[PDB]
Amino acid sequence: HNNPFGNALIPDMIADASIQEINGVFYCYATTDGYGQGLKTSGPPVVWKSKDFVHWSFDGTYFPSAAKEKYWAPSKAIFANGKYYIYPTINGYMYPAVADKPEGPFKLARGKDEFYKPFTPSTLLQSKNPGGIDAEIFVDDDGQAYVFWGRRHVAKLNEDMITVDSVVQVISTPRKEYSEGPIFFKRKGIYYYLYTIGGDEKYQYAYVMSRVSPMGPFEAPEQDIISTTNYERGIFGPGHGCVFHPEGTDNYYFAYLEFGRRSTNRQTYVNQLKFNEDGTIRPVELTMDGVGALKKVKSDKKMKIDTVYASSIEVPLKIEPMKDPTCLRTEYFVPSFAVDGANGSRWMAAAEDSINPWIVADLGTVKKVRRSEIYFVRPTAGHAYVIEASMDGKVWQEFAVHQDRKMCSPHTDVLNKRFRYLRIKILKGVPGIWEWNIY
Amino acid sequence: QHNNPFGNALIPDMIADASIQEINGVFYCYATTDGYGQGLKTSGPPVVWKSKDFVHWSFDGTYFPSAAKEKYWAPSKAIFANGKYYIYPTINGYMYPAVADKPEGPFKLARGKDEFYKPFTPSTLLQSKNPGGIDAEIFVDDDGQAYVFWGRRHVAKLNEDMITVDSVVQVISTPRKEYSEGPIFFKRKGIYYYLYTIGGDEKYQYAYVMSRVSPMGPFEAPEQDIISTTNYERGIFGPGHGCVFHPEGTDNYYFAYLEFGRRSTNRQTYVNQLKFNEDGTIRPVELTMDGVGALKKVKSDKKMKIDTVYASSIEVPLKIEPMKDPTCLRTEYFVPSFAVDGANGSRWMAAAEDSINPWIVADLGTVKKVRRSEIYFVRPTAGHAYVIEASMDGKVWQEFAVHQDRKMCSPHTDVLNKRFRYLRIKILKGVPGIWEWNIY
Amino acid sequence: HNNPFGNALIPDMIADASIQEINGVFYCYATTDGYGQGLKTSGPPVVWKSKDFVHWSFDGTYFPSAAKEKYWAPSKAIFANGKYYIYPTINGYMYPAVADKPEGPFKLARGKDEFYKPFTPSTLLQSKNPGGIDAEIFVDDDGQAYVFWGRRHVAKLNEDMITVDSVVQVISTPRKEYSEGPIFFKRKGIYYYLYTIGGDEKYQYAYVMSRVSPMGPFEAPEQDIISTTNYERGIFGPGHGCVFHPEGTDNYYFAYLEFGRRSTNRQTYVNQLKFNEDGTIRPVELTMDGVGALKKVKSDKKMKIDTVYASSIEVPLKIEPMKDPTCLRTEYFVPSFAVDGANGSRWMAAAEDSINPWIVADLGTVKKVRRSEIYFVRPTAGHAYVIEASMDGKVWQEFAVHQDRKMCSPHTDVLNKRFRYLRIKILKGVPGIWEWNIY
Ligand SMILES: [Ca+2]
Ligand SMILES: [Ca+2]
Ligand SMILES: [Ca+2]
Ligand SMILES: [Ca+2]
Ligand SMILES: [Ca+2]
Ligand SMILES: [Ca+2]
Repeated sequence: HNNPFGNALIPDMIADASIQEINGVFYCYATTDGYGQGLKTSGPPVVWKSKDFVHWSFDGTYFPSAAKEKYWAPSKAIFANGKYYIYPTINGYMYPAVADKPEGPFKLARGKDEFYKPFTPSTLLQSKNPGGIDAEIFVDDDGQAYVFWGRRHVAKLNEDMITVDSVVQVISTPRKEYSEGPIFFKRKGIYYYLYTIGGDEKYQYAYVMSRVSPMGPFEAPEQDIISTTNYERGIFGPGHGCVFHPEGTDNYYFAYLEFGRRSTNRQTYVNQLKFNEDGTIRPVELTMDGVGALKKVKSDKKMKIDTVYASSIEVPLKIEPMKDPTCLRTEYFVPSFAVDGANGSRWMAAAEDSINPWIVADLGTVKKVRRSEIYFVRPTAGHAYVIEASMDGKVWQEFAVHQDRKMCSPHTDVLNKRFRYLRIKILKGVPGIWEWNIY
Repeated sequence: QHNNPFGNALIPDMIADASIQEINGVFYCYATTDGYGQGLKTSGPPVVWKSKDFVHWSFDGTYFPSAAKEKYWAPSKAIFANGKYYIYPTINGYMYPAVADKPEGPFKLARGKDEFYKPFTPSTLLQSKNPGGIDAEIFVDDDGQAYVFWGRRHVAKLNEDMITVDSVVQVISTPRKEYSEGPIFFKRKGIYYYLYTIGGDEKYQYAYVMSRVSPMGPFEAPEQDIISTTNYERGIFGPGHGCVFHPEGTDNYYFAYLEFGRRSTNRQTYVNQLKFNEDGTIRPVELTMDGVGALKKVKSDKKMKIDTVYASSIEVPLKIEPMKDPTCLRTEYFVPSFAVDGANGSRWMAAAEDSINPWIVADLGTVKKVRRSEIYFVRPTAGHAYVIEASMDGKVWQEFAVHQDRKMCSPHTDVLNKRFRYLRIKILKGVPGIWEWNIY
Repeated sequence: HNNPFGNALIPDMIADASIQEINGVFYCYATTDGYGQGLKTSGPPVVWKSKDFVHWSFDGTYFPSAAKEKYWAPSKAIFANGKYYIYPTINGYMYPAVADKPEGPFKLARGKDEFYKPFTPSTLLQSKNPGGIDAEIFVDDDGQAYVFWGRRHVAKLNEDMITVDSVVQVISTPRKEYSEGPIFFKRKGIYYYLYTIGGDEKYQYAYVMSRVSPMGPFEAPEQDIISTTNYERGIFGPGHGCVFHPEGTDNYYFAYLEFGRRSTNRQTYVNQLKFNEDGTIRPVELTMDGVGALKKVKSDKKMKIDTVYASSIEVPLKIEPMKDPTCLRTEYFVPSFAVDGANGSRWMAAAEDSINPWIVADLGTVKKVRRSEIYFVRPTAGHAYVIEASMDGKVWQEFAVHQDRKMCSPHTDVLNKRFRYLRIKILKGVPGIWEWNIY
């Protein structure tokens, strides 16, 4: 029954999210988590898209040359010079990348389109020491671009979108710890600089404000902490994310990663960000409920599932804390979590059930089904599966067999037939499902 | 005291057909501007009044440059879609779609060249051979489907571009059959509400029907279907074309309506609460001219107590002629104390013969520190030129400010920050009268 | 399921289309292709009509004097002096023609209504050398008419709609090579001049804009190419066509020919044309799907056809490229292409089967069919056929005989008889069918 991870924005483990609206579609560029080796690897660069902010999907990678590298904290995609630029941190270093559209294909914008370790001459910074992470771009009303990065750095960025200015400043803040994940935006003539403090469960965002310029001078309000652990709601370490508003509106949203399952097993959540009359930010009221649909659109209504059952259920995961001894959560893996409408809950088969684990949705009666959409666990590594239908629960007809490990989510099967039961057998990939919708 | 039969109107001007809404934490009022003296042959220009608290309102200029000297009626609410704001006013008798980046404009025609000529431009909202119709009202349903409602019970879907009306036009069925205009449409707790006017002048009423199916029906009429009507006892005549709104994030609904006023196009707009019974039926509105006070807590300055006022002249009382109700028999007075009473329904007016530096003087009890003055003139959209002066004794006048050019705004604000006992305004151009004069 | 020519607008090979709405009915005036001798001949002058933009028809010719001439690239029909004027290129030269209605009959608007080679004194241009092709007419808000033609030429046109101004200008564009197929329109005070460059698969439309007058001065934006080959979608050489918008709407559409089966074997397609806030045109997103119905009209539902078969099937056509070696397609001619709802696909009988070629529709069982509408291949050359009906497909009964060619499309036969099998035997005309609908 109990789900401590609520309704995450995306049915995957993602962190460091950059969310924006481009041509009336929402885009979410993020670090893909869940790859099982802490900070030593990541998932590949993928972009999730949504017309409504509720139904999200991705197909393949947007950055072919970077597809096998460790990939962190992409910026927003920035439209300039007829192109889109993005600034991820690849094998620990920042690079400029460019494409004709936000879906890619992106290529390195400086030097050759290849990677080797520790870094190449293609790095964003061209100083002798080119270190730094977590680029954030701002283009001001006068057309001047700026790049912000980790440890409170900022510099002007040239109109070519790849040459950082030689004058680098460090922004003064009243909170002093190691900082990463800068967020910057301008609203009604006030510039806002948001910066992380702490890590793991102690992750917080604080901010400062300027009416002068994106490089300061800045001022700190009394109430300078925007996100922090909320014990009563069970929301821990609300860190590296972004601020966005849909195009043309004054409706601001704060997206944040959460501690999750520890280490790189984070999910991302969104809440409203509100301002006082004096222009100060109201500390965010954090929840795991999301903000619902941000555009009114038509969608097919999903079928009620009467019951679900599975070949096996993984044993509950008791998540060990890192820095907060009171952060004590347990994740269950029951079949009903595949169909509960919450992106923070998942069914997982038992690790020993490694030969065609399966799950059945019973619709209760025979019904006309249009299609199935399956959001598998670790979707960026791909899944091969079989989908079968039955009239009685015993006799099964194969509707479709997918032997390839297609890197996408959701996996959609068009059915248009009457049946009562639907079964998924997983052939390859991680045997779990975040969400399974039948229409 | 002298009697003020027009109480406390929402706005310090003559406005009708109001569309009031909260957008990004601020209230906006788009309306027909009345008080131009030629009945329905002309109107004032397109202006939008704004307020942070629903009590203090202001405007500056027009929001629709191309239409600023056209006859401008009955704008819709400003509708957010496709990253933009759309508005659908009735310009020289005909509906047009207009678009802007913010609710302040500048708005432009959404189709065709941004310009007007009579009787209509190819830019009209309707595109049938006869594109006649007035009083547009827009609804966007939870699924994104947009609809346009207009006079005589018309409704059609609107495309995602928000400017193309669908070829399928329906006529809403209602139990009251007479000429109707000023549609209001909204959805609350799964119920669709279609409110429509009946009558005109003092006989203006709102009636309504409801649906639980769709914005195009089918509709059901309740027994108690008249929601606004003349209240003889309170002296409130012909509560017609207005709107319904609720502040964002609340279930507090309000009904705004025009009132017969001084006859013809000399109407003002009033606001009262709108309430529902548990079954979703609308409770007939309890009309007052008292208003609903502040709908948001904002910081503002307290006003100075004025001790006496007097002027160069006072216009003779107006004995208002009824139109359709021979019992609607009112008189408006024009005394100087009406400039500072805190009611938007009352005004000082100089006599017709006093057209050369008419003036009014406020007398604070003693010498005090005076931060600023805010003047709401009569017919504010035609612009005013004035001189403000201050004095210690009522005899010798230091000039604080001089505005030889008409500025089309309201209020006119002048920072002094001096000590003074008396203030005086001399009016150089514009209608020589004042709804409200606030001194802080 | 393999039709590389998609859903063409018209069930015929047409190019250089001029499309418009007059009094609530859509008109398509075009070059008729598919006559088998390259640019040496064309089909005759025909106007296709449609009330919904989906079901199209013509009957005979609209321009009797020109009916046997080489006929290219008619302009739109322009309403002026209480009449309709059109400006086609006939045996290689432009001529003004005039009619009382858009259906014709049209006749030459100057001099004698007759033709001889190389040109007559009735030509649009009245200089000693009246050469020039591809007329496009614009009438501005002030009532001034202009004629645009090939190689970037433009002049004022007098209110008589036949006398071209002596002052002829050549429009300055950044791309300098051979151009034809001009398209001109005004939208919100901005003038748009679109012109072709290249040819065959290398056909592209480029453009310039003016805020001053139909004759300039003109400015080119950076993104000045608005149609070009889309290899991934298989759309090659999107050239000579038109822009139109239905009466009273801000919905602009771009119609274009494409390379098709090489040489004069082209079809026409339509997509939405969209604009940016700054007035620039967004490069057209080319597809072969069409834009569906642009008007609501009542029409009868087509009956499902259970199976189709024929006397023969032409061997697949392996289309050789012209200028682009990557343009590599194959056309099939299977019987199901006759009934698939796609104007880009057709059944064709084998060449050898020239005596009694036939095609059967098998409706699943016996049913009362109201009527048959047949869109033959090369309809402008005319068809003669018989239509039979059967219960079992062994013994047949004739339900209509048409011994004479008629030059129209579709060929309708009203039937109202119950049967399972409908058979068409083609007596004269090209033995092939783009579409065959039963109601
Ligand atoms: Ca970031
Ligand atoms: Ca779930
Ligand atoms: Ca209205
Ligand atoms: Ca007053
Ligand atoms: Ca042409
Ligand atoms: Ca076909």
